[PDB]
Amino acid sequence: SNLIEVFVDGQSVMVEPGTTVLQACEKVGMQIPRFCYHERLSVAGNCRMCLVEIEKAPKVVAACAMPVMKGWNILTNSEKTKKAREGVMEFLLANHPLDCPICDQGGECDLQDQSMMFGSDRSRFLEGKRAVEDKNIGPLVKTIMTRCIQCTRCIRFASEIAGVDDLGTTGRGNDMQVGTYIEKMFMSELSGNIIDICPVGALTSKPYAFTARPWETRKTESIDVMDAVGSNIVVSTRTGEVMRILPRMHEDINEEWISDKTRFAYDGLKRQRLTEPMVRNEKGLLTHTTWEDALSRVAGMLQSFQGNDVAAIAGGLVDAEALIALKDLLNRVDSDTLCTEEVFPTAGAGTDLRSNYLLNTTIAGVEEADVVLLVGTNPRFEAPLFNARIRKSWLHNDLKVALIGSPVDLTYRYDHLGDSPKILQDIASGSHPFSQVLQEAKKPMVILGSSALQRNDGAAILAAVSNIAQKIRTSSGVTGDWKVMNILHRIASQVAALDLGYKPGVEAIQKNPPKMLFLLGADGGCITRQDLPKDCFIVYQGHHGDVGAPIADVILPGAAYTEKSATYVNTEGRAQQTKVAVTPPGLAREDWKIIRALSEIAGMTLPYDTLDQVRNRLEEVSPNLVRYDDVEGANYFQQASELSKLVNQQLLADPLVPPQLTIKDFYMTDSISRASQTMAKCVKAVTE
Amino acid sequence: GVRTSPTGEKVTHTGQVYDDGDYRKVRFVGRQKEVNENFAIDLIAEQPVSQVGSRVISCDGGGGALGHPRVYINLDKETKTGTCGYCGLQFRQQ
Amino acid sequence: RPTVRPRNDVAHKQLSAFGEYVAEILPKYVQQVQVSCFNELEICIHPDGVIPVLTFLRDHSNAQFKSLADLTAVDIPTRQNRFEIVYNLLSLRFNSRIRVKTYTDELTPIESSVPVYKAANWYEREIWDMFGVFFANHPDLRRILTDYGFEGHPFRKDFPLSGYVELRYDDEVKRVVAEPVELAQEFRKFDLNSPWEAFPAYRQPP
Amino acid sequence: GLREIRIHLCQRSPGSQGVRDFIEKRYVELKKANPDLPILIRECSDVQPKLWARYAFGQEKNVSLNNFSADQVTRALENVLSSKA
Amino acid sequence: QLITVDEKLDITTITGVPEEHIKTRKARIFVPARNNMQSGVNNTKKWKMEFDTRERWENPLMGWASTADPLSNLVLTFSTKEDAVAFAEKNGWSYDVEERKVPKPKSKSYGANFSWNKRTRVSTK
Amino acid sequence: PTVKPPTARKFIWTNHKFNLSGTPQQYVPYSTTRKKIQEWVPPSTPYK
Amino acid sequence: TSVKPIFSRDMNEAKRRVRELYRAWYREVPNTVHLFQLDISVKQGRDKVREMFKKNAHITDPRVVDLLVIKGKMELEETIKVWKQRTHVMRFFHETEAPRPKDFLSKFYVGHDP
Ligand code: SF4
Ligand code: SF4
Ligand code: FES
Ligand SMILES: [K+]
Ligand SMILES: [Zn+2]
Repeated sequence: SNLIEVFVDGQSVMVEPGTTVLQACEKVGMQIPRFCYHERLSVAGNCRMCLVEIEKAPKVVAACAMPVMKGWNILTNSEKTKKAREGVMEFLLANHPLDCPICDQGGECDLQDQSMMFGSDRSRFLEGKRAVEDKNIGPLVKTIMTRCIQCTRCIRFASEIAGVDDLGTTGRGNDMQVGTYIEKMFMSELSGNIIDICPVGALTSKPYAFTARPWETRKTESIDVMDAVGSNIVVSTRTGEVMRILPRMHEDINEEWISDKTRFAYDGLKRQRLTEPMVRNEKGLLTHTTWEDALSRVAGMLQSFQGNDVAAIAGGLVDAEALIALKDLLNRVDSDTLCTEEVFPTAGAGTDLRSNYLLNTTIAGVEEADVVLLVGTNPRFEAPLFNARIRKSWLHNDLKVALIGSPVDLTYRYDHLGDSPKILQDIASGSHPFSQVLQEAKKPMVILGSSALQRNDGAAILAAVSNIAQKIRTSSGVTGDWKVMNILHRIASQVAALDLGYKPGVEAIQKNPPKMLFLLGADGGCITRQDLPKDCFIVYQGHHGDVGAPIADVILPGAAYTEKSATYVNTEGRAQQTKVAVTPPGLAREDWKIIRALSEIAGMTLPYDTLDQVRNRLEEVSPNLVRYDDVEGANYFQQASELSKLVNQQLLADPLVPPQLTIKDFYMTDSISRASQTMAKCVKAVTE
Repeated sequence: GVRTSPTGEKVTHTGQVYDDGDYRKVRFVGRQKEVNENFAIDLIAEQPVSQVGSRVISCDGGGGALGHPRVYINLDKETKTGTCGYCGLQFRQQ
Repeated sequence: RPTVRPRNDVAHKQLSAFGEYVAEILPKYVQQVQVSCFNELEICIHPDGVIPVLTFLRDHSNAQFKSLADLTAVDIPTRQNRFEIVYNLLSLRFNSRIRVKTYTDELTPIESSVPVYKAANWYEREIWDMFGVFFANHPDLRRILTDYGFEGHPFRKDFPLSGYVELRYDDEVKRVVAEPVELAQEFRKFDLNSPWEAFPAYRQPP
Repeated sequence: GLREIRIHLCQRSPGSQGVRDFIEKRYVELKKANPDLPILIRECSDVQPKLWARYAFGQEKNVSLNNFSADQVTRALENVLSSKA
Repeated sequence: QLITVDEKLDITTITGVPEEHIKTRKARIFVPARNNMQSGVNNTKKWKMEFDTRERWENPLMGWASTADPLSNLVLTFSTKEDAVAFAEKNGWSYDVEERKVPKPKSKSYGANFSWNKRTRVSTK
Repeated sequence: PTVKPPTARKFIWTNHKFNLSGTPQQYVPYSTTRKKIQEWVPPSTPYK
Repeated sequence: TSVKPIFSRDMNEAKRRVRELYRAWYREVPNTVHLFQLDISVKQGRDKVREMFKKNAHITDPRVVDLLVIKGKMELEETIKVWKQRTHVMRFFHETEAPRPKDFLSKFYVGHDP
């Protein structure tokens, strides 16, 4: 009923009112050429590459900005349209530098390709060209601004997506220049995305500079593990080497953006790597050895211990296939002390109910919320692409955001209720005025940061936040199927480990210090040798020598997330799998295979021999773990809130203070990014 | 700019040299490691900076159509010189 | 216009008329008839029509396609019948060329056209060798281009470029031996296609 | 003996209706009685409901709950909670 | 004359592929993601089939990337995912199919850049 | 060249060399790039 | 499910051609071992023939069986007519290929392949 009929080269198409001419052409598979237009930015209308003739109208219209009228016939291939494109391309290239051989955009350049398809084949420009001086905006984005075509995409992205108004245009006319005017660094957790959206080689990646050409790269579609968002990525490789990381479009997760850590930390994969098995020699030093020898030493100790004498800690980057393999192996000696470094309160329901520890609303559900209450989190650095989704709803849906915790800069204005945990009781009691906002709200969202649950009184905070969400659901102010309670995780491996029944936190290990400890990529230093008996046998399995490796008796070199096909579950409970981009270096091996091999040598062979078989095992423990890209709903919040009230715990007086207060705290959080020289340059730049 | 490693192997202009424990240097036993001794990074540095009177200069590398594509170099910054991205020649506005 | 290939409407009209002529006379077999913008006539037929259609074009007084220029196959994996069999014929009488196309899959035989054109003998052996299409009633169907005992059909789109085995002389057994292929330098795959449409005239409906 | 309970069910299939009734009515009381026992409830669309029990040294059994009523679910829970396989 | 054949189409015994490169491979069936560096969408029209990545190592002589995987470069193109699945099934390859990701339609309005009372107002052009 | 001498450059060989194949001066190929992956070096003090 | 046959209209018809091919191969091995001056025994050659036939025992499509027989007869013709050389006959035996590891642990020690 609402739809109107327009024509694209005579072919009828029905479009909602407000649809632009360019969008109407998409509907029949015709892509209008563009430079300034990006569907995730505000319309600009300045490049004029999208000019298109409307039948019977004497003047070409900017397809990207012109709303289509009923009965219009859009001539996408008429002589008038073609000459308009040729004329614009001619102006774009008049001052453009003859840089293609030395310019990193070459081979994947929208200017090159649209010149090939829609421009003339020669020049009639007989003058000299403009030359523009370069701007330093930090160690991540190189600027060669003589290549800039003034499309203003970077300015709009910075202002609208990143919420930073540091980019702009200075001057006028042909001398108009894009930059910061003053000497200023564009350091934002989303800054690297301006490299992707810049249509030309004006903005390019500094780490990537000169190393590869697009046609020669192999593209492996994978998943990011630098946080719990689960950003979809493409790993570009050439001749067996990871060359760069690109976003992969996923509307419901990261859209087409990634964080700077996701983009640039990959160079940590080339440093401080574990490539050989190591055992301690007679003098107490780690020395290279064979796989046969290393596993025999581990199997010998494993056969000699049982029950509480054997424990394991999983780190942040561990995959589900390894998590279940290690759990199965320790279960076979009757050990149930499978711990993670990240704490989640086990009071009440604990991990019995997925909805207790999930972002139940989902990432895309933020766009439907009307009020967001953030508790004890700095999502800008804990989940940059999740924070970007909040800002997008803030910008377009007029979302109201309130925060309890340190007044961090979130890139959008919010209501700071304070940092005292006591405010949760006030809101739950109804005395606090913001409680009236939540009652009025139709689709409220309450998000508790996992980083807050790392406090000693995390159970009390979780209960208090749940009590608020239960009042909201008791008030009937919400729809019914809308989910209010949310946990925002920051660790890639956390949700899968909770799904599999791991014990969150290392409390169990501190109660019963084991004689044999497995460190599965555990580099947080939660349990050191001070907390263990004098003779504890420590086995470290991972890909980086960082914290866990130097203290271990045996080192088993594992595979990084780019070197294996492994299952990770993001903060919403959505299972996703990486793909092998390159094989592990040296003698390193796929992590679940190491544990499977160890089980055989120890006379306790695990019942799976292939990736498909261990993924059949995952399905037996938690069926959602094999439903790739699917978000399985979780119910029974009412039952969880009942158990949450059974045991009373006191909030500590400490204010809620997130681990990351400024950008300097964002760049190095795991072993891969700690080994990254690019991340070190970023830290140095933002502090000095 | 050729220098020899502690074991005597010449280092290339790309920095390549076999380390002490690398078996692969056996390939040079009884033969030689071919190394070009005219390091381009050193040779370009010897070229004097060219003083010009305008804000923008152009470089084609010399020889007209025998050089490189013609590019225009902005010389507004006074801290540094303008450098040609193709041939490495340097320019400065007087 | 100096750089544009000129059209030839007279030949386009003649070939179109003959295409309808053939379709009227053998409706039992003709599925599609088309003439390209550079004036090449193609007849697409059901595979049962190979012998009747080729015989008609060879022998009929208004055709007289006495010469088989070429016979070949094309592998198109996305199709249920992945192999397209292409006959290119020449008529000296009418100074004309025609192309006849049919289709088959991995397990359906095609009738050998040796009875119509003796030239088809080796072309069909080549198709069998390179694509694995079996021609029925061939006087002598066997490999023609590949090594003896060679496994697979190299011109299929899913056969790897460097194959599965490679040869070397082995001193221990004092003969050439075949072993799984290992390459000192892997062939470097290039992704060359531009993400921008080149030819609107061929746009497929969405 | 017993080390871990897992219950798989669908969120909407009628075959899991009895398991759904059991969780909403009896799980809370079950958890109170077995405070230190992992009872991993994991919902997944279109899966046949199941009851997995894990005992010492990694021995596991699985009982199907398809089309069970909330009472049969209770019964199956009591059978597992009294076993030491 | 025709015959009746009810068996599932299977050609693994007549394709000549070595056993190792049938059973132990994993074919991925997908529509390639748009290269984020460009706005063109013409490389996202068709379905692709590639295989799992295997080891590449440095050639001792020159340092070139060596491989022993005969399928390392094989990439097939398909009109639909049914065609790709049909091809994978008859060749005996186990496979994963990933559903095509299409950009969701957006609501664009130039006029919103100058909103009287909303946050969509732009501070610069 | 006695009538049209070549253009002089500082990098052109002053001494021509004939084919050196089969001699100790023969060319031997090698990779000109540096090591790509850095291995973690364990500490030099006992501390298991 | 109605397709054009190659030679056989059903499995019983196809299984006859398989047996005829097997007999032809069985009787040719002694002459092959002599003509090509192979160092394998006649029993080895026949044991190899049987092994080649047995890996295809699971086929139930008569058209696939027909092609296997068609290809098997081409291989026999190449051998009887000495179009093959000694190298081609001995390629069935993979004498220079070292035994690849089959169990999980052996494969784990040597590389990454499944
Ligand atoms: S931005 Fe594009 S057109 Fe300009 S120099 Fe670089 S590759 Fe060439
Ligand atoms: S730097 Fe790039 S994105 Fe920014 S205005 Fe210039 S061409 Fe556009
Ligand atoms: S894309 Fe429409 S004016 Fe730039
Ligand atoms: K760019
Ligand atoms: Zn120059």
